[PDB]
Amino acid sequence: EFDAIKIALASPDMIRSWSFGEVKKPETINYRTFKPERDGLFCARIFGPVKDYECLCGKYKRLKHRGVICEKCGVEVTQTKVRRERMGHIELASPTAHIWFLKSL
Amino acid sequence: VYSYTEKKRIRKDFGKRPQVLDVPYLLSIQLDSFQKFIEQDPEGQYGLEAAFRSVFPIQSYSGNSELQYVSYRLGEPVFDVQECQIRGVTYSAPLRVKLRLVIYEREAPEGTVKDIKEQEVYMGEIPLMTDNGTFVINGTERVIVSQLHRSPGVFFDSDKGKTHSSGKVLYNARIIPYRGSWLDFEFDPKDNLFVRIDRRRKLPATIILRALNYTTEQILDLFFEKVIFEIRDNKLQMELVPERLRGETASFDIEANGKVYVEKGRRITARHIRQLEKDDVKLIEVPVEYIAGKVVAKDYIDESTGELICAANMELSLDLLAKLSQSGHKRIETLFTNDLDHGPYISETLRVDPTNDRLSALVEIYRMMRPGEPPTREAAESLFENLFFSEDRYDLSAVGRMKFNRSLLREEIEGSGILSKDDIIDVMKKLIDIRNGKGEVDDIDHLGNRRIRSVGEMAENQFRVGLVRVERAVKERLSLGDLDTLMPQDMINAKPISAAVKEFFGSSQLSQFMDQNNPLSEITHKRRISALGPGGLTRERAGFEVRDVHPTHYGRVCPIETPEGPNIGLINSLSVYAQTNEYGFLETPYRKVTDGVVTDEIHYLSAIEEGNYVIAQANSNLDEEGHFVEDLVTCRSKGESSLFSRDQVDYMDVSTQQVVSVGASLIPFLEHDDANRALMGANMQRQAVPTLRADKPLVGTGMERAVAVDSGVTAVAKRGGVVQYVDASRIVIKVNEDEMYPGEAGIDIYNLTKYTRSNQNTCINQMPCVSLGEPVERGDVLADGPSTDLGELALGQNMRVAFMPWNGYNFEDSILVSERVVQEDRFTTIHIQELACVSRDTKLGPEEITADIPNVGEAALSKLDESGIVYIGAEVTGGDILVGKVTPKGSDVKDSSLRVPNGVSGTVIDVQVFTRDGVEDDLAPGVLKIVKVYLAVKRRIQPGDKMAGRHGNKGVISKINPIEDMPYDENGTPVDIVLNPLGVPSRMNIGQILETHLGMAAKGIGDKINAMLKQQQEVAKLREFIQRAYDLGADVRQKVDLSTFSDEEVMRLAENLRKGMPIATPVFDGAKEAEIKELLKLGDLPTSGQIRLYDGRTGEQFERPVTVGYMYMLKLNHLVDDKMHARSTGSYSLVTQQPLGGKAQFGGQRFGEMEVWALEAYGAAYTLQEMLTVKSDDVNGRTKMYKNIVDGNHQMEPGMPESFNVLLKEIRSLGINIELEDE
RNA sequence: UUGAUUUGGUGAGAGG
DNA sequence: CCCTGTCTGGCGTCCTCTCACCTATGA
DNA sequence: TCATATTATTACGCCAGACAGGG
Ligand SMILES: [Zn+2]
Repeated sequence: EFDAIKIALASPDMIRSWSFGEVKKPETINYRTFKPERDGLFCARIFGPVKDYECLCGKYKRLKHRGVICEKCGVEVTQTKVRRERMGHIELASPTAHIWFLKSL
Repeated sequence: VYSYTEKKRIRKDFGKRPQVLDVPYLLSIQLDSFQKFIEQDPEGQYGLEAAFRSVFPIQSYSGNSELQYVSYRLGEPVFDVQECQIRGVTYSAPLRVKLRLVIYEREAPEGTVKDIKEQEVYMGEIPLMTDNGTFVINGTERVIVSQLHRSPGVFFDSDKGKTHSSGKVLYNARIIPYRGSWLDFEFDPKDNLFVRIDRRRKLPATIILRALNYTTEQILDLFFEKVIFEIRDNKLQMELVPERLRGETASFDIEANGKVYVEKGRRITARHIRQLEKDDVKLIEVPVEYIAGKVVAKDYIDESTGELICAANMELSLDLLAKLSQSGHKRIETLFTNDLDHGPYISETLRVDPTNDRLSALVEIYRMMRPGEPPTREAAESLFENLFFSEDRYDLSAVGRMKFNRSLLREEIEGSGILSKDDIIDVMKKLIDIRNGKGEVDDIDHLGNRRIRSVGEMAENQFRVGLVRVERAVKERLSLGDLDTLMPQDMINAKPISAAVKEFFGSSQLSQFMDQNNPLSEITHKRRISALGPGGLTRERAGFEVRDVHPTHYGRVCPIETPEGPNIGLINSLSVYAQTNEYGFLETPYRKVTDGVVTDEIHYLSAIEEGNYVIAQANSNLDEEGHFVEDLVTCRSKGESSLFSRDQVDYMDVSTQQVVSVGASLIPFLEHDDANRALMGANMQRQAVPTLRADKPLVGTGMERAVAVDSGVTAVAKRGGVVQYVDASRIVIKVNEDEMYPGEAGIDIYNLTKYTRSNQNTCINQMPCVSLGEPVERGDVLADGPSTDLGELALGQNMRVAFMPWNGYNFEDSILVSERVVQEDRFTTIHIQELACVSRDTKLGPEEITADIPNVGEAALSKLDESGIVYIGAEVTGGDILVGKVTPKGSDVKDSSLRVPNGVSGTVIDVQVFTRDGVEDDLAPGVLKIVKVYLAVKRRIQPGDKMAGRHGNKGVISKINPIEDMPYDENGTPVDIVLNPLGVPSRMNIGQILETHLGMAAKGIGDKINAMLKQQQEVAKLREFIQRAYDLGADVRQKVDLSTFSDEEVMRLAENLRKGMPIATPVFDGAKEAEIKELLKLGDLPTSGQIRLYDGRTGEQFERPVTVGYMYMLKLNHLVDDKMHARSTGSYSLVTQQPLGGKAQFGGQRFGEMEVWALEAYGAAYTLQEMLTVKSDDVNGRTKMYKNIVDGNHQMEPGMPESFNVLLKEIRSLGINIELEDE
């Protein structure tokens, strides 16, 4: 299936290629209900729908159009484990050097 | 004479040494500490009054108002202790403090205040202590465990070897305050003296002298003596006191008075010092090479020119002598720097010092303490004058001042709490003296250098934290205070005091959950001395010597009761007779010995007093007067057990139990066991479950009575008298008139606590042991608690044990048990489980308590009412329904209905419901539906449980044999339990054999009385045999006065003795072997202790007769159907795809790292591949595998583990690009 | 399409 | 410039079981 | 309720590894 594991540095183009959406707002969740934040850390469009094959907000409650993204939801339409593999990226305003390459001794 | 439950069953007491001091009340540490904390004690010490007299009167910064104190009080608790445990509230009391605000005008230090106001304000609630030494913190019953920490006051520590890698010793000196900043002095291998404050950076130590307004000349006046060179006729002669030449080489010609005393080359001996003192030699003329290395003491200036010759602490050369000789300073003061004794450590530190005056010294200290932020005159002076010298932020307590004056050999013991100049200078002088040779270091394990904190001290420190926060708040409100429109609760706030004191009593390392399964275990968790906690050492770091027993533990800390494992010797348990000193040290009783006659007066000593005296041994033979019958006796002088004369001793040990604690002095024949097995025996004896039928140890030590009374599990009578005995609900005692008050006519009604939950799910239950119309005395017991039998202490039960191998079923440590043990329910213990059900309003409406349980059919509505919740009492098992508690919109309805856990049975004994006002009460808010159901499983005994004796003989009961297959002796009785003899030569716990033989003799007397009373005889023959049984042998303490038992108390005693005559074998003064043989001859048993036994299988005799006797075997609470667990497939965690852990979570076994290495060690490549991919983590692999198994195809489709992709995303979420390459 | 939350983390104690 | 104290980081046993306890603020 | 964003204790024991100091 696969030979050796390769480790290298992460270019900003490589980190934008990993990503699926810029995580802007720090707002985690709503906390008074059950819904998350659009668009905060735990987003919908950047990552995926909490429920499997469902727009979290409201459209597609069967198995026909898996993928459509309406403007009222700003949500993808895939599996419950799809968010576990998808990662976001934070556009750091000011450059910050890595601590692992500045203090490794 | 005896009390009336003492004449019920009076235990045959061996023991030769007459005890002089009875055992103190075993819970006195907890009770005396907390009675010190709350008590109205004028003169201020110690208590809450110390806290209020430290924090009050508060005056603001010239705000012309000064809130002062009057008096405090604690009202009634609103909840008594039982309903407090039931409800879940703290067991607390409201703290009503009177506060008197007076408010000044302008210019009134002396002027009368313009207005007053005063009220009984309310701050916090403090948790009171229950009468047994426990708290009730949030429903649960917790215990604060007394800490063992380093005393305040100076300590001179060495660290002799490990630093410098050169064998050169250092010497540091720590001034440990009770509250405030730590000051340490320390040498460095260049022989320079360094100070550090609070383990910060290292400053050369004399800067602190230069911070105390000392010039260099005053410092050299302190730490050095002057040698006087007089400018004279020629070569600048020397005053020479002959002490200074001790042990040095004569470099020059030593002559005076026209006579050559000592020539060059030979060292100066003390005979030469005697020659110089007899010849009166002071002034001698020196060469110029002698002064060419010495150091000046004070400053000198050239008088006419008006400039400096040399600074103080300057070494001298010849041209410097040509400078100072021609000026006119005739006296020259030099520093005597002896290489042997009087070293030049201060002077070389002054050479290291980059400072010169006081101000630069304070600037350098301020740059040490608080860096970055600038060092100005006011800021640095306020810092250093409040480091040690103000009453607010630095306070050696009374203990600290006593240790500080004692380690410096001061006369007084009471002084001020802050330090001074002279104290720091004395610590530096004693440290220098230790470097020079005179005086020595201190050790840290020495229990005179080791204080105890207890409950009142720790709660007082937390309360003082709360009070300084509320005084900063009062200083806040008062300078913003407008008058007169506030009364003293807009200033004061009850929140921080209550927050701090509940922080300590709830979440601390010492306020911990009470080990409550046993009266022993309660009473030995309350007497616990922990080295851990805040300010003390940790479990995973230190060490070797603090885990070890030091010779000051004799009579203060038990040597043998300490838990094995990660914390050995940190969790020491307190001795039997050891009180606590006024300062908090451990003082133990001794008998004062003025001359040959050992006096019966007692006198308490701590370890800093035990060293000076000579203290005898507990068992040294003295006859009829107190004179030691030998002319030499084993004593111990300064921690060294040695043999001294008859007439030198000043103290003797009080009693021979006093070395050990109340856990390990209940073990009879302790002196015959090994130390390791006594440790394992005491630590397991804490763990016994209370059996259903309590059964009186035949071989006890007599300390069972004191433990069973002093731990408050039995209902000890408050006032003596008769009885009315309604008792179904309560014992009703009519009081005799002498103990009865004139008003309040009064009869005492005792509440029996019936079947209820302990902290370890065991059953605490009290049963009345007195009949109706029966006299009881004050201090007598009335109701037997858990694990008690007529006021004694019955943890386990006494059973007939044979020592032999029986067909391998007792192989390593296993134990083979008859069926007569399991038929009689003589270990069938009762466990109680509390189960909560709540119907919180998580989301989508509230949840509901209805029987109309869904999907599930008439297998829901069954053990409940016609419409909801478990009815009352049936035989519920696993998978049943107790409280229907399910919501609609959660078809889409679901089953959260709290059911019975898997594997348990039981009877619903109680249902409590203080639910959301509507269920158709008193509780807190938030939580709505609050249904607690109390099951009670009755667990019997089975292959796999753990039993143990009192000696360290652990065992997992292996086979539960029938009655027939047991080894029966020729009389016909089977033996109950077969142990294994091979444990006994290796594990050198030989005390279980003497317990076996003496218990055999005890039941021999019991069988003899059972014959004399069953085949019924008139009471003359019974009282003659009982009198022979109670005389029996050597000189003892008991004998009996048996002919005064009214011809009925003989018979009631003999009714209570027909199960076996109970024998007290005390701890180190126990029964000798000849008395065991003689008691085995009173009963008709063979003298060797060994009976020939036949085999139940083959009917034929075992060769070489075996040992049968009665050992008191206990059932420990490690039961096998709390450990049995299995998992095929269920739920997992969230983050990872692997199974959950535990039993309460239905989870699988952690196949750890060394098991993976063990499978790699074999060729198990496929077993390991399914062990970490299919069985554990890979989700596609495990669903395909479950379908492949149930199709009938044992084949794995492995894939990649999920937690490795979790690793890839966590590594990749750094700036790291980890990948997976080519196909 | 027929159902649900501890792991998380701390502290304390215990077993081998 | 080669020894050198001195300072800073980095280790410190596996498996299991029981219990309790969880940020403040706030117009 | 819905954004605002971090301070007043010390008490291990080696054992490598890097660093300013000085003969
Ligand atoms: Zn949608």
